[PDB]
Amino acid sequence: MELYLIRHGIAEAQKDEERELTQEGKQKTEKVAYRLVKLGRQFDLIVTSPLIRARQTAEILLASGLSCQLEESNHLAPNGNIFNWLDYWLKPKNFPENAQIAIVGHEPCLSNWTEILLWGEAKDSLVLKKAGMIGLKLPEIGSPVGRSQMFWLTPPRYLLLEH
Amino acid sequence: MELYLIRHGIAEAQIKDEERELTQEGKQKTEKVAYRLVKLGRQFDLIVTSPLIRARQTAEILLASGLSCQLEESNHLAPNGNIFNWLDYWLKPKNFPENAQIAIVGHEPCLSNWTEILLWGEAKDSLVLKKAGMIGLKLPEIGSPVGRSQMFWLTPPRYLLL
Ligand SMILES: [Cl-]
Ligand SMILES: [Cl-]
Repeated sequence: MELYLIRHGIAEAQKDEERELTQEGKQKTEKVAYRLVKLGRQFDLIVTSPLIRARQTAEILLASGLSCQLEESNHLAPNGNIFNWLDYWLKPKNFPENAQIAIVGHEPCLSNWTEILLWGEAKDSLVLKKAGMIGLKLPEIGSPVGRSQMFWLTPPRYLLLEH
Repeated sequence: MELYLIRHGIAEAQIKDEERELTQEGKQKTEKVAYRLVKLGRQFDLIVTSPLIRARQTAEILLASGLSCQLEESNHLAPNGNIFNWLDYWLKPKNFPENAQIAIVGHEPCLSNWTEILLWGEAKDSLVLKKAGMIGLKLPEIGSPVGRSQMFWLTPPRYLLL
């Protein structure tokens, strides 16, 4: 199956859990969603961290038509952990091989979860910008830990018509 | 500095496989990518390619697109080269500025594994790099880049289109 990891868009400065997306944050995120739809991308489901920042990013993705289903999961919060998400969320879901799922979260959570899925442990070697995305292919059978593959990693700027 | 690893474009199917050249669609696709890279304001101080025809033809298309003015080639980028010799006898010597942006045109799994070595210190075979696909890395201006670099971009040709 395909897992897409999207970092929330630019939010206001300084609880931080309530910081909302700023004007440029919404604009940039909208541009990303538009380009994705233009490319013909779609997600069966979008799962988001409960923090406002993420939820608002997820809403923009939905409004663009990228998906029609939304779910919030505490696993995606800054204090969540991939192992519980894998065993108590992903595995039970029993998604088909052709599934395309997007998760909207935070750093360094997303990059680390990615390194764990690719390498087997966090390494902090990936640069994931706000409204940026990572595309991974996870195995159907067995744990995806250290057995996944990355086919996409991009910041918002490289999704624009010119830069 | 920044490192841009580009796998060669589509070539003929399996004479000597080292002489296999790009296909009509391979040249086209690569041109689209090059032109796209231009619009994305991408500039390369130098384009270093593998001696094999597949790579060189892909590197020439990138050079022609105006992506760069210099085109050099090293055997280290050949299917049988090793990252460590390339780093000591090519990269280190060049002594590029911390603001340099170099493009490398090579083959798989060399490019993907070299990236993994630079990011994690060892190859893992976890990255998918398509032909004419590209990977963007950031190397620290201090110390060895082995297991100390950062990746900020990885995309296949299809996601580069509008
Ligand atoms: Cl960006
Ligand atoms: Cl492609």
